Amino acid sequence: FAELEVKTREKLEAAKKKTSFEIAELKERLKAS
Amino acid sequence: LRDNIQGITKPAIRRLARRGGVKRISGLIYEETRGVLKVFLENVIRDAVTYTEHAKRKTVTAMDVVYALKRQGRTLYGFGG
Amino acid sequence: KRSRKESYSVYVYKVLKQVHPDTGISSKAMGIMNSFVNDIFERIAGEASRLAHYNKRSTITSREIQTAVRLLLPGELAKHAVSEGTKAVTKYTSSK
Amino acid sequence: KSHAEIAEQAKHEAEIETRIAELRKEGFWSLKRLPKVPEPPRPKGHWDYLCEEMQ
Amino acid sequence: KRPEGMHREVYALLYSDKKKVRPWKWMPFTNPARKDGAMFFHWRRAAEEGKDYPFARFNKTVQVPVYSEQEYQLYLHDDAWTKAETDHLFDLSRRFDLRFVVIHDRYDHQQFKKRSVEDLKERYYHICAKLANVRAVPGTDLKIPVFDAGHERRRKEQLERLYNRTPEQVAEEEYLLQELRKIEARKKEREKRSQDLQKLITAA
Amino acid sequence: RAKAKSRSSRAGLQFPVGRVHRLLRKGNYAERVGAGAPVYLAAVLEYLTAEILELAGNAARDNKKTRIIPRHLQLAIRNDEELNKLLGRVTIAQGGVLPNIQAVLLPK
Amino acid sequence: MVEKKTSVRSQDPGQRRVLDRAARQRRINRQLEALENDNFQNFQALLEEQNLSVAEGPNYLTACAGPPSRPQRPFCAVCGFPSPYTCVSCGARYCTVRCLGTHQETRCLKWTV
Amino acid sequence: YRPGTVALREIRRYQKSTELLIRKLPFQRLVREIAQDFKTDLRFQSSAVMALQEACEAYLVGLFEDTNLCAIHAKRVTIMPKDIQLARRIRGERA
Repeated sequence: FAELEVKTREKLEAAKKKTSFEIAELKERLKAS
Repeated sequence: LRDNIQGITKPAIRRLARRGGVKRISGLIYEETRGVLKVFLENVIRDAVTYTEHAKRKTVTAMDVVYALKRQGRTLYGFGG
Repeated sequence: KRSRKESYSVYVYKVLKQVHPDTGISSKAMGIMNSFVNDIFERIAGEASRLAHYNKRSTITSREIQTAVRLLLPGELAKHAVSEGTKAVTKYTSSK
Repeated sequence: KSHAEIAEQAKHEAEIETRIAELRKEGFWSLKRLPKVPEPPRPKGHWDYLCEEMQ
Repeated sequence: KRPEGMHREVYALLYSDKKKVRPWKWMPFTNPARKDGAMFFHWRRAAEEGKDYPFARFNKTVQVPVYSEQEYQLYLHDDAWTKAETDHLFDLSRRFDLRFVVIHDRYDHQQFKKRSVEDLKERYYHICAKLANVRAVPGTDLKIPVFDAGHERRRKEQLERLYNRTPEQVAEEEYLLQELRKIEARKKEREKRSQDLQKLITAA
Repeated sequence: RAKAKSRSSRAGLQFPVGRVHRLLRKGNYAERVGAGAPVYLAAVLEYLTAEILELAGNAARDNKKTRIIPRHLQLAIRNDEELNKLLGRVTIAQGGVLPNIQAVLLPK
Repeated sequence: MVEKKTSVRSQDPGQRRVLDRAARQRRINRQLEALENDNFQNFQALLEEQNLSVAEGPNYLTACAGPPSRPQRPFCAVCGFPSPYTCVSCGARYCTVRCLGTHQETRCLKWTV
Repeated sequence: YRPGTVALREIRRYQKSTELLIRKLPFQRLVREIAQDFKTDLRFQSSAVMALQEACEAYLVGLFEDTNLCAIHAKRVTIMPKDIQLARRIRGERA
């Protein structure tokens, strides 16, 4: 279970962080303009 | 899906029995009720699906259930349109 | 591109509004009122059908309809139904 | 998403600009319909009876 | 033998299941609702010749106040309106039952300066208000919200720009219309979603 | 031509004789329908509709309600001796049952 | 043209199911309270302060005379004249065939709901 | 509360309402699990499942009305499994 959960999170947290940072950057740039 | 006959709880049966005049219920009667209800449901559902497979449909409409109930001598009013 | 479905709601409200001027009828109760009409129509027409076929007849008639109403409706229910229909057939053939 | 959305969203920002421009030009809707109508109606009126009877 | 003698269907159903002396007359009648005594003619029975007309009840005159010369001079006086300019408005009011979309069109623009509908309405209403004000004390409901002309001049206007819009504002506006959703979604689906993601990545 | 008169009107019915006879003409209930069958069938259909609507509305009034619910139908069709017979093998959706509590299951 | 009432066929009394006994009482009671009723064709407050006033001593409730020695007289209720007859269903009284006709058409069984 | 006083109250209360007595969500999975054995991937109209429930609650209430008469047969107040069985056998369901 620990290994399967880590294999899941290795995808999940990567996608989540990418999405989070990209969104934050988009929103802040668009509001600055 | 699995183990859905248990979705008919002891209070769920006791209320139905109260509406039927029953005052005191026994311990085993809940399982008897589950068996009887399961048989009746399976028959009605099978007959309804007989009208769907023949109709080449993928969704069981209300008319199918109404007709299945009619074949069982259980004419139901309220779902005729 | 419409999909219109027929029902008896318009004439069950004429009859209800006439036989209960102050009383309305809910949509869910009118569904029952519709299913009841279709059910009895099926029953009386089927019994008249069988009646005609038993006498080796290709036509379901109002005489067979009256005998099917005698078979279907219980004693009083029958009497009233038979009388109502019988009187409706002499008011219709007199060109009123 | 994608960083390319900067362009799409910028176009949407332009949609805001035009929105503002158009709202300065003429507006989107006929706001505040009949806020104040103090005139009392007639009892029913001769002319209205004529209209009804001709109806 | 079968009695029958009646209609086939009804017969089978039944057995198989065992001086005017009221002369109308062409008649004169006067309408009591008229003040001119005009005699008209009518097609009435003999038994009602002489009864009053039944269409005289459909005569409910619209009410309109009638200021007097002294009263007008004291309180109804208005620098922008003269008596000859003001009596005409009330005559048109009465002859057109106090409706102001048809009073306007028949306004005498030859002796009289051009007025919009709103100014005529406000003028007649201030006149009604001050007429009742001469009474006032006799419980004359001094709570009358007489027709707003300012806001309403506007409200007429800021419909007219939206009336004649060949495309764009009638057509292209669809775009901005959709934007109302977009502007109301993607900004919060932007700055708020960002702040939520900043907190989510802060805890992460 | 002549102002067309319907078949519910000439007879004096509310239920559609045209529609009734129509379900019969293309219903294969027979092979050549006559000219009285739909009239009789519609007359009796609507007669029973009235017969019940009566009891349903009366029970409804007993409940101090102005709208007939399916309850005003279960209670009625089970309250009348012959409607129950006619509709004995018929369940009315959302109607309920009648409070028939057995005498032997009561306080003593 | 047609007799123009078979369309509405209001009463159609093949299933008439008379109203009787306690129902009569209800009607009687209703009529009484209607004769005791008010402008519209506080009473709850009156009933409340009257139910405050309940006691065995000399008071509002205990000041009622009661039944009369002189027995009740019949009256027609359609024209108010002395009435030899009673309506078999609702028990209201009348004095002619004509009066029974009017009563059957307007007041018999129709206002018992 | 004296055993049978709160139960008779419920008899008088559930014989006067008309709402369904089985929970919806639990019963709809049973109707889909039973359908399972006839066709993989069958869809149900919402009203179709409601009609199934309206069928079954009425059937069970009738069966519990006919089962009570059998319980009162053996001088009992409790309905016993043989009561459901006797009612159903006299019904021809499992003769």
